[PDB]
Amino acid sequence: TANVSVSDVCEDFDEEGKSVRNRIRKYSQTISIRDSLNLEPEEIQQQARRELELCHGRSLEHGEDHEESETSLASSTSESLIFSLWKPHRTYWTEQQNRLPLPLMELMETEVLDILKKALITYRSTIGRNHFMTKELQGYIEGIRKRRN
Amino acid sequence: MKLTPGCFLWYLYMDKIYCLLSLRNVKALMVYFHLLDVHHRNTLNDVLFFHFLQHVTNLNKSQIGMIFDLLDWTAVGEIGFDQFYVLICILLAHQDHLEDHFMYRHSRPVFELLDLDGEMNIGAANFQNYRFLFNIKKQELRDLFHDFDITGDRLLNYKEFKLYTIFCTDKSID
Amino acid sequence: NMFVGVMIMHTEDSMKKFERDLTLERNLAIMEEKQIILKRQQEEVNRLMNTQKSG
Repeated sequence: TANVSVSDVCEDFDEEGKSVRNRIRKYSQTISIRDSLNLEPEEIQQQARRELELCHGRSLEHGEDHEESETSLASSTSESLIFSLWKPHRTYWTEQQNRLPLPLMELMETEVLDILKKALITYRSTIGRNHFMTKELQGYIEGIRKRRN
Repeated sequence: MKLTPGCFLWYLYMDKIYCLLSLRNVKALMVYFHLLDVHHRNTLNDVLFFHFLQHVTNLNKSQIGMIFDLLDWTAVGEIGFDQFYVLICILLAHQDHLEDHFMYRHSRPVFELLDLDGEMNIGAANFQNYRFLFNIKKQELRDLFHDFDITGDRLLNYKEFKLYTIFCTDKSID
Repeated sequence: NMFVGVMIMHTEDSMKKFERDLTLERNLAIMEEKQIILKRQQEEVNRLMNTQKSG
């Protein structure tokens, strides 16, 4: 549940001008073909990376942005980061296409607000600098924030 | 406003000084600072700063304490949101090879970060703190200090530091 | 007193020139290393300009 608008999540966020909706549809078709052919997850990830590289690698004479995108995708860490960014956005757009918004989102927001209020109270009120309960609560809050981020 | 005009101008300066301006890096830093600051009083405790450092960069406790002491020039026992943002921008994924050149470029003054005393002079303790913050060989640091100390007084002026930084940047570019 | 004074600044004038010569040698080495650095930088600049001209 990304809780985002479809028109804002599929508004051609790519700088190369490629259609995000068309790319997501092609990725879904490839995923369906792989699921029908019983493809392994590593092969599926390699095929998705190849499809993203082909989408970025249009005719090189039609602008130098495609060449820069291909040079970035030729690496490992940058290409993996770009693929991870494209896949979560594609999943969010696909979920927002049919019907994304639903219950328990307000429950998660209320839980986040309650956690923030409790953390604010604990940080504001600290009678003991050598106390154990306040230190444990602060450490748990820091760990939860680090895990969420 | 787009998260205050001062921070907007700082982001513009960072974009003009760096090849890549990233995407919502300042927003992510602000979100992390808000998560760390439980009370949301525009400040963070030393324990919270050390916890964030251990979670992200996995630095040592002594190194985290030294970094917090160097960053908190007010000596009030807390680190502000602007101080946390400045520290995050100074780090800027220091494991990368280009991060060394980014740190050599440093900031607009590019002297007060190294000069903890603030008397326009960087001492041996400041050099050791810089070598702890950014990994460098002790022999290389001693050779650089000897090259910088032209007068032999073991003191670095602002103009001398700027000239050394310019020479290092030219050598790295060439 | 004459023996101690004669010896005191006979050794003073002996080591003064020695320390001056050692510092002069160090300064000559520093000037030579700066000259080598400058020639290396000029060679790098000329090579970069030649490559840019030929490219």
